[PDB]
Amino acid sequence: EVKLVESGGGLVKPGGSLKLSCTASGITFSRYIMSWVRQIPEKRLEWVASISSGGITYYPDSVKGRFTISRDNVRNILYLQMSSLRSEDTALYYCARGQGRPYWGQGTLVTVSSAKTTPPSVYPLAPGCGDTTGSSVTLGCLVKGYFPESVTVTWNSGSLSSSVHTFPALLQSGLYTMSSSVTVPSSTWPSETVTCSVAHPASSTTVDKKLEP
Amino acid sequence: DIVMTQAAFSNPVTLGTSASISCRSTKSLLHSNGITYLYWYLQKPGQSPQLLIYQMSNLASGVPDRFSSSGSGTDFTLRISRVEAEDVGVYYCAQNLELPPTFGGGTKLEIKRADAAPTVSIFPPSSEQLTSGGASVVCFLNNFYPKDINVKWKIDGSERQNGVLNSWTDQDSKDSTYSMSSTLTLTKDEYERHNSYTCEATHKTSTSPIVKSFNRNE
Ligand SMILES: O=C(O)CCCC(=O)Nc1ccc(/C=C/c2ccccc2)cc1
Repeated sequence: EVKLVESGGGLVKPGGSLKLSCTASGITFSRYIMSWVRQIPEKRLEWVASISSGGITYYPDSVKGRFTISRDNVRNILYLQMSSLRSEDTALYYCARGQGRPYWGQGTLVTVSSAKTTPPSVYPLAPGCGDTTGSSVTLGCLVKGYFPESVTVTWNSGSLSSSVHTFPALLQSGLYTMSSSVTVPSSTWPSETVTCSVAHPASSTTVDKKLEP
Repeated sequence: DIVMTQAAFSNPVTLGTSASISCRSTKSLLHSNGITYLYWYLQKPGQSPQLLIYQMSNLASGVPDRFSSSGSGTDFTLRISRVEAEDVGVYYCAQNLELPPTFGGGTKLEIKRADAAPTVSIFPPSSEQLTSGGASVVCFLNNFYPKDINVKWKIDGSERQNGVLNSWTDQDSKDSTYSMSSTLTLTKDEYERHNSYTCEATHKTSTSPIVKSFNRNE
């Protein structure tokens, strides 16, 4: 099996420092040019740093002097030490074996902010106008007031992606709001349970709502 | 640096037909070892970038043989035979010939399908929200095609724009439609001073809008 796994991400104050790590199964870092690259909301990937097999290090002038890439050849660990962090360094960071057939991990999120990790409020979206609802029923959950991204909304342990829609989060005076809808036949619900499960790993919170008529 | 250039958008493709995405590089990616160090990856919302092809023509793991890539050292094309709904996303070319690593700006693949009106659903503020003095009224406008749509809010029959925020999905990986959430957020006090709330959706499908509504005192 072959995979890279980044770790270390989280919230850091402007001007602060943070160190990311990357481990691997099946890739021996010392043999390769290993890199870090980051993904910022609007943009294609951005290169952050590389280290050759011989230990020579390479940086774009955008981070040179602030970021340091290193490798522990023996334990097979790749590191990115970041200092003097700026809001613009906010990104998902990936380690990569870019030569040949490129490999990269799932990424680790670094958020540079003076704001505080805040859990969501979760509100059920169930029909309530008149007591009529069609052949198929649309239900939802409104996930309000959380920071940072992201949240995951899972319907019935994922069994229902029965037209699940996940709407992108919108920022509003410091906090995020998103929503998620699901559509089921009216024969199924409310005669059977539909639950939205909202995970916010950053605030160590999960909230489940059973939607009710 | 080796600059990789690709268009933001491609011709919309009907399911079951071919798509072609072009890219080019300022320097030949053909190495003296005879390998061309072009790779392609796919980005979809909610998941990690996925490698498709590497060394110009070699399929990566898990990638079906409807994907192929060809080119010279400087001009390349990714082809998808028999496009499927799940292929929608943004396709990037990039080079791994030399440092610095460089990447193309991505080309969005858009699927062409039959027109579909939106399914419109309206929801009053949950009691739970009102208990904290907030009032969000939510309208989903779901599974429509094509992507252009407009939403309008009426409170006691009178247009309301302020306090409305909209969010749009990317094209659905199952049915190639688009969806929208529209939320009208008000204080609990202003919510409770009005009775009729309405969502109305205008879409090329119909010259008349789909309107959904409730009366708060019910
Ligand atoms: O062998 C040489 O001299 C050249 C090697 C240059 C190299 O490593 N390039 C290189 C470095 C990093 C990447 C990373 C790509 C990537 C793509 C998607 C997600 C995350 C990472 C891709 C390419």
